[PDB]
Amino acid sequence: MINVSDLTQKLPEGSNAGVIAKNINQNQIIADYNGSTFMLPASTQKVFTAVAAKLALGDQFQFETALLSNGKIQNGNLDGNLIVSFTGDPDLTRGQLYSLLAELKKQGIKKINGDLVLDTSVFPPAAANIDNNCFYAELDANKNPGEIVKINVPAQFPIQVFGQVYVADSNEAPYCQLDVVVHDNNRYQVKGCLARQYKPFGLSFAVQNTDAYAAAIIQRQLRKLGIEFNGKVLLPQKPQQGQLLAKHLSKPLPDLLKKMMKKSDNQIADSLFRAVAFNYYKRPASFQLGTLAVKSILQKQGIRFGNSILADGSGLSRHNLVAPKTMLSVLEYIAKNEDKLHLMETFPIAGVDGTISGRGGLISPPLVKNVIAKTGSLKGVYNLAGFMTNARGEKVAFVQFINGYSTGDLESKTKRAPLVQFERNLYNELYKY
Amino acid sequence: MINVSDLTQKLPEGSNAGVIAKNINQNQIIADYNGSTFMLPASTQKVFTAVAAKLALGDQFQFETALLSNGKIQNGNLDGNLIVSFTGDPDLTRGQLYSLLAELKKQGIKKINGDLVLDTSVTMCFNSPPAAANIDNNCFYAELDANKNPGEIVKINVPAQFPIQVFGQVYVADSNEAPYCQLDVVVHDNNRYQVKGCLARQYKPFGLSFAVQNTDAYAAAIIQRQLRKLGIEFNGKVLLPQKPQQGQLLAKHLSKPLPDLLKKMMKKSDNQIADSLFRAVAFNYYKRPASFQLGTLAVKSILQKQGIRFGNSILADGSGLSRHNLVAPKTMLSVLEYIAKNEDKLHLMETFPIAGVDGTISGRGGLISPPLVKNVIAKTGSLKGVYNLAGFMTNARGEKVAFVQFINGYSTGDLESKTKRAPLVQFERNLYNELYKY
Ligand SMILES: *C(=O)[C@@H](NC(=O)[C@H](NN1CCN(CC)C(=O)C1=O)c1ccccc1)[C@@H]1N[C@@H](C(=O)O)C(C)(C)S1
Ligand SMILES: *C(=O)[C@@H](NC(=O)[C@H](NN1CCN(CC)C(=O)C1=O)c1ccccc1)[C@@H]1N[C@@H](C(=O)O)C(C)(C)S1
Repeated sequence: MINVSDLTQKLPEGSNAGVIAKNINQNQIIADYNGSTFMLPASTQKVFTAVAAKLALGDQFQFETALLSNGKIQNGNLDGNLIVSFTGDPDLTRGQLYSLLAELKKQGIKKINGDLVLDTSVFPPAAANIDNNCFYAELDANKNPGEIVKINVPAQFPIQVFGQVYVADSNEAPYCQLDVVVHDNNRYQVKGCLARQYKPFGLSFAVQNTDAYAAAIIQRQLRKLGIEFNGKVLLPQKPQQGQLLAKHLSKPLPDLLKKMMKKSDNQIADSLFRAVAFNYYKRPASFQLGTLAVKSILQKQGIRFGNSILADGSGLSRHNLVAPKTMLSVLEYIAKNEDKLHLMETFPIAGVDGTISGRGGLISPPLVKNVIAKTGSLKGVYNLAGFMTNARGEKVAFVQFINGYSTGDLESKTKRAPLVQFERNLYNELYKY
Repeated sequence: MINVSDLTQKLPEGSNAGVIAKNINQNQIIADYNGSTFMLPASTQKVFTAVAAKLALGDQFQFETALLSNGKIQNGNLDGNLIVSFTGDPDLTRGQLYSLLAELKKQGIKKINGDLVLDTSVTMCFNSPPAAANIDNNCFYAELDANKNPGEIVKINVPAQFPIQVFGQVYVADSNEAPYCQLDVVVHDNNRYQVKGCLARQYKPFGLSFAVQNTDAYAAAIIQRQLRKLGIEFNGKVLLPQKPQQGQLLAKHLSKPLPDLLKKMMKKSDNQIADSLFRAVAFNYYKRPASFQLGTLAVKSILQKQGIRFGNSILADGSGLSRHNLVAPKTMLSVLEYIAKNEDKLHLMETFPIAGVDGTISGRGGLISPPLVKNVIAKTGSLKGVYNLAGFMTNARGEKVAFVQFINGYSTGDLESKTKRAPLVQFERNLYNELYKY
């Protein structure tokens, strides 16, 4: 075997690596180092969600956002509620929702009579995603040290940002972060400080109450369209029986999976995860339901998980526990079954695209243009799961998990130079073996 | 050295161990297995906090909770504001807040003219905001009656002494629907809790333990209930200014002093005490409102001047709850030695739990038999997947052994099953026997 222990010698002190590689042609493990330890997979977890979506959902699957009602359309009139059905489209734009609201005119509706009803069916992303569910505020931090920073909320966001962030007397642009606590109805409170800065800038934020964010946005929207709504907003817990008035469809599975994999989009992963459960189980979907359904389905294919912990679709969670060799095994299922699944194309490509176009240790020959890999990142965690071709035109699957990687403070993640030297030498050896 | 690697074959497949042990008497490391891998320490991290506290706080430290006023006591009235000062006391009870306020009566006060001003400076109940204002651990009990037929709505019972509101519409699910239920708790503003989902029919009373989210509101409402029951009149505003508040000291509650606080934190692993002390340490050492990041810098720095070297450890908290903690066993070991070497001045040895006698190891299966029982002392750490010990024992030749044991990655089941400890019990029984006999 390759000598991995030699390589980890220059990863920072105290880190741990889990590395394993199999030459698919020769049917032979050619590297195997802590191959069996459970570690944090981070975004390499999406490999599993990919394969599970393929199997349980299929290529024709699409996310559906839908307008409905039981009311009789009268003259301009809608004599019932407007139920708006959200099913976790991770892709939905403000743009597209508006367009869906438009089908209400073309059908003659001037005035909606009853209430606005919002329907959900999953139990960072939710039923109602709009524009990646996030926003920004405008900070002006060109003030005196010790003096309040001016903050604005673009008018297009139904958000409050209160609290008060003073300027950092550089006597302390060390002892300083920015505390953000959320309150009922997307009211965000801010505290602490920043360092003096000349230009104006943007702080991005996740939307916490997405239900409410989406009912607010919809109401701006019926107004801009001249549809008179005067009712309440109901957020029932049950599916809402109504009559299909109109619908909006996401791009389909292969594009969704292409974006997830190449780019490492968490929301696609974690909505797909849950969509997988909703379909396998035919009922509202938790993350737990998602674990059950994704293990069960990969298990019908002969993937053995042991006591692996698969806590989400994207691998963000610090409770995920899986061993290289189980990741390794899912890859080989991918290669073997490529003819049918077409998952090989989704992996980013070294020095060419997705999350590893510029990846330091991969952008020379013979790895540039050769090594494809789903990457994974957290603070202290740098992973690669994927494939390459060696000196004989042979195929090689691998899995590199690195955890507890640490060289610096809360003030910043320090140098990646050991990572880059590690991966370089690592993949060079796999090539050459 | 001990072949720890063979003992690990007894742990569940997947798990990782870090083990290191020094025989202090000889100055010999006698086990060194991943001695240098950073791992999750869990509650053993209160070992760092305990030493930093002895050194910066000192044995005469007490937390203060205090009444102050700018007013004057005249003719039956405090003419001015009631200031109530909270500084993180994690043991404060409703009852002691009560007597503290009753000192107001005793002092002539049957009505206050000004407002109530609170002053600061820093789902379930194990984590719990160790906040400036703690009352009854910031923790309350609801009771769910789900002894009812499939279909029915679960009765929620809040005891009346809690100023909170639990609400919602949980229903009882038939045993078909039953395994698919989620019960959850959505936290709304000003201590209002919404519980949704269902559970299976239940045949005892189901309890919820909630952590209070808005501790400042919580305390203010309580203080008002207590002024009313005391027959002190008050009609003013409840103000929460964020800066320290001036006033003449009218009265002051003091907690038990540090040795008690430490004995309880070490023996029983109290998270609140650890996270409270972690911050008092910052306040006192830097003299400034204190946060977790300040706690981190101060503990690191206090220990550093004593010779402890942290390298790139991450100490995210005083209690070790956080899963961002990273520290290498060998680093834990040097604190242990430092603790055994300066025992004459620190007296931390007696705070350690005692195999089969007390604390969180009085019933620890891998330690219940001789020669470990009454010999091994050790701080435990536990989280889902983590099972650690940090302590000392006397070996067969009667010399002192200091050890550290980190186990992470421990999984024997579905993510919400009762973990099986039999592998753990085995591995510990064997490891400690090796350290004893070595
Ligand atoms: C998968 O590994 C993804 N990584 C991240 O999302 C990671 N995100 N985090 C880490 C910390 N937390 C805790 C609350 C987050 O909010 C959070 O979302 C992250 C994000 C930015 C920079 C570093 C790490 C995705 N995959 C990664 C990859 O390497 O493929 C990214 C960087 C593309 S994100
Ligand atoms: C230190 O290790 C302490 N462990 C825990 O509190 C621990 N886990 N918790 C409580 C806090 N949260 C907040 C989200 C958790 O999710 C969580 O894991 C715990 C609590 C109860 C049961 C098991 C683990 C204390 N030390 C432990 C020890 O072994 O000495 C305990 C179990 C005595 S608690």
